[PDB]
Amino acid sequence: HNWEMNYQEAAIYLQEGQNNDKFFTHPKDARALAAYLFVHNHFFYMMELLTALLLLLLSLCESPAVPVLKLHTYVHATLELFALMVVVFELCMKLRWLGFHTFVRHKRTMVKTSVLVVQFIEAIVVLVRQTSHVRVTRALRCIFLVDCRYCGGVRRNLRQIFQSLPPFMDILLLLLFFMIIFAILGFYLFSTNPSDPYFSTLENSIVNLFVLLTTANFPDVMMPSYSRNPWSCVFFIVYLSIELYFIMNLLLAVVFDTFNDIEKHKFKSLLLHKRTAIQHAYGLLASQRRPAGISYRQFEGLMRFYKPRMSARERFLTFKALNQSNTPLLSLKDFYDIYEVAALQWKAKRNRQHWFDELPRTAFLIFKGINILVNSKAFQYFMYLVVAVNGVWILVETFMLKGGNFTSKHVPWSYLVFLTIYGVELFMKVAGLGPVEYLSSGWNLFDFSVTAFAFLGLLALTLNMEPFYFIVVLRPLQLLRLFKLKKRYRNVLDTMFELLPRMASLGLTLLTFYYSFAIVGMEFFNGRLTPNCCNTSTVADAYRFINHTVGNKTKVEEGYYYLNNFDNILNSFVTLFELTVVNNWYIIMEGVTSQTSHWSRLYFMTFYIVTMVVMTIIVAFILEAFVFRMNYSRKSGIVIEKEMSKEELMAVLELYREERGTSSDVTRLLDTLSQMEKYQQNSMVFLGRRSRTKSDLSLKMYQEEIQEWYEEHAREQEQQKLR
Amino acid sequence: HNWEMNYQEAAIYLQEGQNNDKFFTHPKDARALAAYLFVHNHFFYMMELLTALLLLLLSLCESPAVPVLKLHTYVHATLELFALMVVVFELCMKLRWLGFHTFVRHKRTMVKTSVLVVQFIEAIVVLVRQTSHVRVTRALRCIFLVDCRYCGGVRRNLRQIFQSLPPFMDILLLLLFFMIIFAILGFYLFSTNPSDPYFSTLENSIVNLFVLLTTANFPDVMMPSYSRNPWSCVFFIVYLSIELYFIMNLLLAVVFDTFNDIEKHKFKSLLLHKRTAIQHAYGLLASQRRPAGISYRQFEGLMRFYKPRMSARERFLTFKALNQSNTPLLSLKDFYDIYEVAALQWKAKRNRQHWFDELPRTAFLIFKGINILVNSKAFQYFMYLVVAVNGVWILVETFMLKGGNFTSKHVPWSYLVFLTIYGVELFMKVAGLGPVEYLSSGWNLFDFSVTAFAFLGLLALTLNMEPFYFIVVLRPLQLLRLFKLKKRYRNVLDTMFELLPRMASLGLTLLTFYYSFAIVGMEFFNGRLTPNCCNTSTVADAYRFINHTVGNKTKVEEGYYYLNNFDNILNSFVTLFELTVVNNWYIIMEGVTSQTSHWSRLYFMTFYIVTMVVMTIIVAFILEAFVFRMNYSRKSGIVIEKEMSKEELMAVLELYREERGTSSDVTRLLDTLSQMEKYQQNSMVFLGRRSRTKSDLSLKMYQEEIQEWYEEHAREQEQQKLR
Ligand SMILES: CCCCCCCC(=O)OC[C@H](COP(=O)(O)O[C@@H]1[C@H](O)[C@H](OP(=O)(O)O)[C@@H](O)[C@H](OP(=O)(O)O)[C@H]1O)OC(=O)CCCCCCC
Ligand SMILES: CCCCCCCC(=O)OC[C@H](COP(=O)(O)O[C@@H]1[C@H](O)[C@H](OP(=O)(O)O)[C@@H](O)[C@H](OP(=O)(O)O)[C@H]1O)OC(=O)CCCCCCC
Ligand SMILES: *[C@@H]1O[C@H](CO)[C@@H](O[C@@H]2O[C@H](CO)[C@@H](O)[C@H](O)[C@H]2NC(C)=O)[C@H](O)[C@H]1NC(C)=O
Ligand SMILES: *[C@@H]1O[C@H](CO)[C@@H](O[C@@H]2O[C@H](CO)[C@@H](O)[C@H](O)[C@H]2NC(C)=O)[C@H](O)[C@H]1NC(C)=O
Ligand SMILES: *[C@@H]1O[C@H](CO)[C@@H](O)[C@H](O)[C@H]1NC(C)=O
Ligand SMILES: *[C@@H]1O[C@H](CO)[C@@H](O)[C@H](O)[C@H]1NC(C)=O
Repeated sequence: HNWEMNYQEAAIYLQEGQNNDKFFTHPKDARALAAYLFVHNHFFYMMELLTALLLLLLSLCESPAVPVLKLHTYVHATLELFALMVVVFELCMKLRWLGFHTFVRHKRTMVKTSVLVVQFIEAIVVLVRQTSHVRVTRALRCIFLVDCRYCGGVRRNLRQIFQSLPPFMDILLLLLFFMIIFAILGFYLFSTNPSDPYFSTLENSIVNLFVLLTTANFPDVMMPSYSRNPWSCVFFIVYLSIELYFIMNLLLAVVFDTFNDIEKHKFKSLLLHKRTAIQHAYGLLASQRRPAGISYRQFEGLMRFYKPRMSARERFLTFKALNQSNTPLLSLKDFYDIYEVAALQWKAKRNRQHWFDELPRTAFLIFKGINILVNSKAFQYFMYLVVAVNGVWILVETFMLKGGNFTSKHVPWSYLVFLTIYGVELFMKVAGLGPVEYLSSGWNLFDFSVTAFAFLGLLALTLNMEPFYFIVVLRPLQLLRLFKLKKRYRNVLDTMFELLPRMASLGLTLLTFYYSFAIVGMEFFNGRLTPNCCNTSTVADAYRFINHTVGNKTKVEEGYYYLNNFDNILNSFVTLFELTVVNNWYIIMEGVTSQTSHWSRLYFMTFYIVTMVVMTIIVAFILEAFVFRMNYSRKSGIVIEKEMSKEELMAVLELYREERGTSSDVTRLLDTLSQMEKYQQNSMVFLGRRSRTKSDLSLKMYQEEIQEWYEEHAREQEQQKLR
Repeated sequence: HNWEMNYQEAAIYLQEGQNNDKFFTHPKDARALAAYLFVHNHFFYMMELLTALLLLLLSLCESPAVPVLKLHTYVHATLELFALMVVVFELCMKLRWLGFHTFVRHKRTMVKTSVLVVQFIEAIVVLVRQTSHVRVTRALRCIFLVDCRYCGGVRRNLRQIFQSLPPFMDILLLLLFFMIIFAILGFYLFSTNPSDPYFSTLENSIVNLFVLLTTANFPDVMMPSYSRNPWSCVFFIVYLSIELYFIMNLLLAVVFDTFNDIEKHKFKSLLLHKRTAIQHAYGLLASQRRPAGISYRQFEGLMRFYKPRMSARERFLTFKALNQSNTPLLSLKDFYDIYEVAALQWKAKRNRQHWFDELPRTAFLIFKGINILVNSKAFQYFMYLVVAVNGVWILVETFMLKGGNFTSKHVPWSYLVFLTIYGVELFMKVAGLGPVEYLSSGWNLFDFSVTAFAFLGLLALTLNMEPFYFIVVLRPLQLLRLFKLKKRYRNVLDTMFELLPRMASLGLTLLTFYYSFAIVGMEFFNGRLTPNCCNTSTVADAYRFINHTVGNKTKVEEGYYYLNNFDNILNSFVTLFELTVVNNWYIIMEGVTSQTSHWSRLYFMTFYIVTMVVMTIIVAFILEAFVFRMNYSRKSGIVIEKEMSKEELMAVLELYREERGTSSDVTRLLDTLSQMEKYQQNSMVFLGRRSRTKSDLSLKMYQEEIQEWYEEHAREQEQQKLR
């Protein structure tokens, strides 16, 4: 009962190194062991995520409501109380695992408890008083989704944005200084003209030069001055040159470069925190004998507690992939690579087909015939020729019918001809190659998806479900097969499906900024923007709704900007998307400040600066990884190839018979005894594979400075171990 | 007469290495020597620049004319003929220096000759027919300003933009594909509504989605669809996410990264071309004796032909700065650094003041008193306190008079008080420190400039020149002294005045693109945009001019976009500046295509793509140098310090007395004999200094990969010298 506890403890060191969890709270007794095992399941993590996500989606039914998803007050009050009681349960369990003095000194959980208390109080107050009072405190509910376990990549990306901020504030102050001094000069220089609303007072000049900084009103702010004297253009050319190009691009460059340094040091601390965890494990399950290493028995002991649900054959394969020195041990120089070998799935190599050992003759020659045709290199060039003729046919047919062919109910017979060609090619390729060897490649999956989508649209249209005619409209997506002919598109699309979870983990951070601004925007600008209001401002042309009664036609004209409300969480989300895309944001701004005070100008200006810093950091960081991996693809997942013999299995099998483990492991090794006998051979070659994570790109980016990190790390450990 | 020709030839090798000129055309005979000396003066270079710049400014008087600078047809025809005859003179002289077979095989001069012939022909045709016909061929006159000698940094920056182009065209084709396929889907999906002009035909959908790619009409193109069904926002969110953010930022990232690689290889070829020039010079004027090096006599021979107008004292100082091994020779390892030592100016070190050896007592104690006060560290903190009180006074005074104080004729007496403080501080600092030691620093130059500017505005206002009141309006530029208190602003402003010629050399390339587009735009869209036209389009609201006659006021309302003409070269320059700043470009586009055909849509789309690639490359390249030199300034011109003794001057003086050179050199060395005797010392310490060029930043950027370049270069030379 000793070595199994060493195995459990060493697997805890590896999980605790993976999840970036501090080594002071490593469990020693059985009480802290059971608490650690109670918290770190996948049930508890999914309970955190479902509770937090239900709370954010509970904001969809509260007091500014989508009118069909509206509940009464006591219903969503008690749902809010129930979800907060689940959060109390989770903080009690983490308080059970960690100590009290470790719990209090961790700042994120303490802020989470204070937000928990305030949300609990106003939930009870809304439950008693029967009416929702203000509810601005909802905007702090992003901390329940950030502080979970699956959203670590969101939490770190927010923290590094707020840590990139002190170089931003300095040059921002340099920006606002020149903006004010050109507002003073502009007020003196252009206010005597009675024919402009722009430079009339001081706040009109300061607001209009802040909007001109975003270039949202550039010709319109210059024209009443440019009509009087044509030398008034010098003011705006000098202003845009100094302020926009030089200073604002200097601002974004400085913020992004401190963001890269902060990420580089965060990745450094993550590698070094993994490395000490491996060193504690090797300290725990070494031999302490005349050889210094790890035997196969202890490595079996790691893999039966770290990464369970794993075959004994796969376990032996990972051991031989870690050996690398051909002695029956593991040194630290070869045990420093657990995380990148224990994460790969092992497959055998079989050269037979999946339709030949089952059927007899005279269809055996058929499936041989289809395999020869589908792997002939003339069938491929023929199919590219079919795609090219299809595209030229579509283009000439749009020049014939003047683009009017995309409105009729009548399916062209040419569409039926090409759909039969891609269909027959789909059956011949999926049968002559095998459906396992068909869904392997991504392009075959794309062609199957598009062609089966077009059969669905064709069948639904002959079923007279006319809203499914847009599938018939999307014909030229079949021309997207033609892009694998060029090399650079293969690089772009492979990198696009490699960097996809990282892009989702950054879009979620941008959605957190939208969520807090949308809740403040709902509770203060709820019922202001109506049709045909704001007629005392300069934006009366845009909030208008005029009927006419010529004939019996009741033709209406309207300016449509009364639809950018803050009535719901959904109308406010599409409004904040219209403010991220920078154009015409001053119209929504000055409509709201026509109805409310001027401090709502302060709202929209703050949202502009926040969304611009966040958007440049997200786009630049993703595209730096994107360009690096394309150029690396022109410098040259990963595939390892190892093998075993039957002589290397005689040592393995009697150990499982002697130690008396489970039964499925033993019978698995009996099955590979049979598979060695059927082919009449001893040495059998296996094949390992795993998909690229973001840490592999981060190792290839910073490759020239990693050994320096490990040397400085070992020196720091010698400072602690000499003391 | 032998060694002087070796000196002349070696100085030609160093000039030919500096100017990036090929070594096949090195002159051998006296004929090619006199031709090389006739071409490479500073008179010939300034003749090239003045001819080309007069030709581009001759386009200001031609047939679309600024109406006050308008000439007749024969006057500017003969000016065009005279300037082209000067260009014929220059090509005849370069044909005199280079061979014929070298002249023909150089592509830039051959294109320059063909443009010379065509411009010569249509100049004669305009001179005969008395009316200007079309004159689109003017747009190729940028090649006369690019192909000169002072505009090498413009020529290289244009060439690398056109060499960055094949990765651009590929992803641009990927952009236009998804734009068309969403135009087909959008035409099907939103055309049945009678209340929108956007998706009505096919060309309206393709044009409006190309404009939506620039985000110039984003809310307005969505709103008539978003009013019908609110789920129509999914189309535009998916379109902007895939097309704008991902693909367009991928486009700009790929173009900028190939631009950096092209610049890296161009800088590599420039260093290696300098290095072979130094190797030819060391081959030419070595000893060929028992020591292998360069004596002082031959190094005097270089400096009397390379870098003339140089003292013999400065010549000896550069030799001792090149020695670095304390033997009377120069090896190649210390002669590889000519260009960075021969470019620095040498000064002595003197600790006396400039107002003490002239005046007697009782004012000697006065100027001592002002020096002690101006260097006291309490006078400085006092002056910062004066600036801070001045700024708080300005802010509170704008809150008092509601910003209305910037309109009155009355000068505030507070302005007179602070102006007397800065004036007295200016005289006390410029007298207590010395005007040579006052104009050294940049901030003192700034404070002198601002304060003397304010005396000029005050004196002109008491002279009742009321248009000089804007100097009184620009009070808060005196608050810009307060920014040297923080470290990061000192870094930003020092880097801004270091990277300034490079920024001018990139703005000139952007002006060449404006020039060619402005000439095509003048000759095809001359008299189209009038007041109150284009009333059949959707932009009738913007080209309008309506009078009213209420009372006797004749108040007018107008839409002002008829002022963005193409009538002149100046109206077209401010119009193209309004198209670089992206906002509201489709209004100018659809006004022009209301008057002309649809191929002018093809004009404005091409100009958008060109100006976007050029603007991102310019901004990103400058800001990469900017951030690198700020972070390098937190890692740690250049200053060298060498000395000589009188014993080291006894060797120098008798060589100039024996060889019998000039007289001013000998008398200069007699003057430093006197300056050594007056202080009663032998060793005297001198001080060298030069300002940072762009090649020093380029050496510090690529520092980790330069020795690899020199090794590969030496291997290439051994491949040629073994054969
Ligand atoms: C406006 C907020 C600006 C925040 C900008 C400052 C952000 C900031 O530096 O974190 C410092 C701490 C939070 O820091 P905190 O997150 O509590 O603690 C860190 C995490 O534990 C991190 O784990 P993961 O990141 O999950 O992997 C760990 O690696 C770090 O250890 P290390 O140092 O050895 O690397 C810890 O220092 O304190 C707060 O920030 C409280 C936040 C309360 C929020 C209040 C308002 C909602
Ligand atoms: C639309 C034009 C696109 C141009 C994009 C291609 C530009 C391009 O690659 O240069 C190739 C040559 C010009 O090349 P060209 O300039 O004539 O010749 C180069 C220069 O002499 C350069 O000196 P500097 O640049 O002054 O320092 C030198 O270093 C290079 O030698 P190296 O290789 O050993 O380094 C030469 O190859 O040919 C043309 O380009 C003719 C241009 C006529 C313009 C016609 C229309 C106005
Ligand atoms: C601008 O809109 C306001 C609505 O807030 C208009 O005020 C109303 O005018 C009508 C008749 O003109 C009156 O019957 C209402 O009582 C007014 N409402 C209020 C709250 O006073 C105003 O007339 C409009 N101004 C225009 C069109 O110039
Ligand atoms: C649109 O503009 C055209 C100008 O091209 C106007 O046509 C002119 O109309 C006036 C009187 O309506 C006639 O005297 C002119 O002879 C017309 N010009 C031409 C060239 O025929 C037209 O009226 C305008 N339409 C509007 C304002 O609805
Ligand atoms: C316009 O007419 C509709 C009915 O056709 C009516 O409901 C609406 O209130 C009218 N809008 C006005 C008068 O502003
Ligand atoms: C408007 O009135 C001015 C005179 O004040 C006149 O010159 C101009 O032509 C008028 N514009 C019209 C009638 O469109």
